[PDB]
Amino acid sequence: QVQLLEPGTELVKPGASVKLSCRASGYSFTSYWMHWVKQRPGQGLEWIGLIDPSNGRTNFNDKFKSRATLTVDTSSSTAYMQLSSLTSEDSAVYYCVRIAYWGQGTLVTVSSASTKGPSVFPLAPSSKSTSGGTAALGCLVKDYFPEPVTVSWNSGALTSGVHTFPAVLQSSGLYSLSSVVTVPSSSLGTQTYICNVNHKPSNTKVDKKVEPKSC
Amino acid sequence: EIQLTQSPSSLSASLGERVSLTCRTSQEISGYLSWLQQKPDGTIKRLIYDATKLDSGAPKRFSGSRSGSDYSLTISSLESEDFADYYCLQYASFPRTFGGGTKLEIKRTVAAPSVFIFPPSDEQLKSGTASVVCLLNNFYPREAKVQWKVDNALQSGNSQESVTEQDSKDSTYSLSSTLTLSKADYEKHKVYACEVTHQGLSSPVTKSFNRGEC
Repeated sequence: QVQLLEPGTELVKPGASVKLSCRASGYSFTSYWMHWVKQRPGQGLEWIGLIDPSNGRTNFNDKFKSRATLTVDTSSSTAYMQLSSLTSEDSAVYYCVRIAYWGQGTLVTVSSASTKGPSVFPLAPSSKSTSGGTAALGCLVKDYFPEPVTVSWNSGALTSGVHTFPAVLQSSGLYSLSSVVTVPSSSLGTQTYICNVNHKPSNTKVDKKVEPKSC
Repeated sequence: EIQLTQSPSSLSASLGERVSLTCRTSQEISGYLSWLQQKPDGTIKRLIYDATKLDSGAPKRFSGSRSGSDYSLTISSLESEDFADYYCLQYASFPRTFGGGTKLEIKRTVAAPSVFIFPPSDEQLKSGTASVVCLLNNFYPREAKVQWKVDNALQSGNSQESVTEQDSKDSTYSLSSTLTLSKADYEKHKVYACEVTHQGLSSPVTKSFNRGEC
């Protein structure tokens, strides 16, 4: 019955502002306080404040009081959280919350970075790979923004032994990710391995054959 | 602000195991504490509220209880759906505050990582940068130390690591460490090594490759 609907994701530049919406349904909007909670990637939960939809009275956490505005549109059962003067520390999943129910959250990513397709580089089985009958090979998907990028191998024909790592934000503000697969070292001469990289946000599609090199 | 000290921050356990998480309050909160579960997929669900009342949507293997300033969440017998993050939340005072959380992971026997190292592709070198990848594969537990040495000189602040979630089938982790250097620096050096320490390794494992070779 209780539904708390939030937007998917948002990319904002430093110093800019973001106005998150939280649409509620399933109960009496004004009868409940709406909380906003922040969660930085792999971080804990932090309460930002609440607003009483009935009167508009808000109560804040001092850290956000000076930059956050909590408003409500009772006509549309929507609470809004505008956070101003964003910096990278504001990149996080922001949830709206009412007693017992949590929204799915909106991932806000603050970056001065521009859209860019990944450079895909082969992580080749050389000799320093092969763990006996097991070689590791993969693709380094570098310098793309924003996330995400999907990587598959041999057009989905290869699923076993695949590890696509969570992306990391380089100091350049661009992401980088690696996808690796462990395969029988003896299959390197009878089987071709191709990582299929698709960065839909910049529609860059790339097929890189990862070929063994042994000087 | 009312502090909530949640312990332990991390916990490894097996199916069928009994586990209790606890949150200690700095000041009296009179049972105004809830326990939240955040599934791997990010969704958050309240399990217990008012410290001891089981939320209708929550399984009976969960229960809350309080001893003075200690509030605990106990899972009678852990099931697969219980391996997640847990947070206690207090609503006695403002600002609302949360405990630091408890990440519950699957316990399995130690497994040394398979380590692989990858030289930069000549393809990448054409762009002025060099990434060297050290791959730690299918290991357990999660804790692993990876250090980069370039011509035996410990590298610092120029590498980044990434770890996958615990594997659904074998409960292992895989870790990737990437060392980034300018093409210039990369060419000013010969031996690139990645030294790994992990509980399943009785000794540090080093994988390396020479630039002035294969």
